[PDB]
Amino acid sequence: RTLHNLVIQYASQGRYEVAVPLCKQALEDLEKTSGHDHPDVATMLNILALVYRDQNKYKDAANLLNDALAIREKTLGRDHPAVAATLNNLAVLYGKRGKYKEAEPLCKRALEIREKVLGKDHPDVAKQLNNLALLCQNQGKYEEVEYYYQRALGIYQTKLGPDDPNVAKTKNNLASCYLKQGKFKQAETLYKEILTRAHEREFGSVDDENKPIWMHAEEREECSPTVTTTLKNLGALYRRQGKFEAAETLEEAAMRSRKPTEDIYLE
Amino acid sequence: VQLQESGGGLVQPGGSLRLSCAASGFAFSSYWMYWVRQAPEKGLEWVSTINTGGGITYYKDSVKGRFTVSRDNAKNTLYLQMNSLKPEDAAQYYCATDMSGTYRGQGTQVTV
Repeated sequence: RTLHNLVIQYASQGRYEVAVPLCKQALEDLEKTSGHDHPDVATMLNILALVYRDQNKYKDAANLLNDALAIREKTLGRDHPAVAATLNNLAVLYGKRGKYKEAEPLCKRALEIREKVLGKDHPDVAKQLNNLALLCQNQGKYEEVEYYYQRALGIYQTKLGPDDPNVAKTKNNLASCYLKQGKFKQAETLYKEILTRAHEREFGSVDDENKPIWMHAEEREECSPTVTTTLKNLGALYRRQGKFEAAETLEEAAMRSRKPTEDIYLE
Repeated sequence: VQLQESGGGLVQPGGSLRLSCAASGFAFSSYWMYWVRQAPEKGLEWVSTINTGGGITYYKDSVKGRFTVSRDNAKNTLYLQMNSLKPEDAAQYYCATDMSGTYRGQGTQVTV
């Protein structure tokens, strides 16, 4: 458990010099003790596979995750939460590589497992819905997409905080779906909603004193890492609309917040 | 978290009712709000969704064009205008912070 937390810790810092050998060594050490087909081998493989994915070693990552999937199916059951977790990792990997059709069943299997085990209103079920919706969106299957995103947003808002990062992540993902469809106004709304609860977290309820960056942007026109992107998004949208003084406002406010869409997958 | 439903009653097919949902114990204007229902021997069903503002509203296929979700963030109240009622709609109505009624109150009875 401690060994796993340390591997995760170096991987967070992107310090792959340390992360990989330790992992390769724990894998070697574990195989000697209990053989290859063991839950702990699958755990270290899963961690390593994700390090390879962050290094853009996609082929190697896919191999480890399948190997890890095979073991977990063998040692824990075909419908175990750990299996769902590994499928959600393959689906994310295929999706980020544009193999949406291949990812789609993996994501659906994980969802069926997660629902059965964790219950239909669990944040992990929501995480999954967001990935399914975004995977389907990239295939133009918009019919279910909006439903899944709202079901996931409902879960993340009730079960987690309204200031939880997943809430803003799911909102940007649904906004991207709206953008594909030409629903620019509906996306503009979600960007504004995200940027409002963000301001209200720093300097309370919006009145004539505490107005968010976008209200100032619209005024100029007339005359968290998940927030910096939303600022780049609404700035891009205002620019798309030909509202350049409002665009420059947010574009400058994005550069400040850092010190066109991005598909946020949840793992 | 407190959610209290009201606005139910008996009406004739094609009739109208307005559901109210008072809230306290949470930042209401920082939440999306959901309307759910439950017919006697049937399972709990999602009816409507509303954003933090009023800009984004969603409805179950069967209620579309007949129902309208609204909210008064200052009054901390959620509303559901139920016009042109059908007996399919006759159920128990609850307001929640998600589909499948999490944090739902005692609800309000709607008869057709």
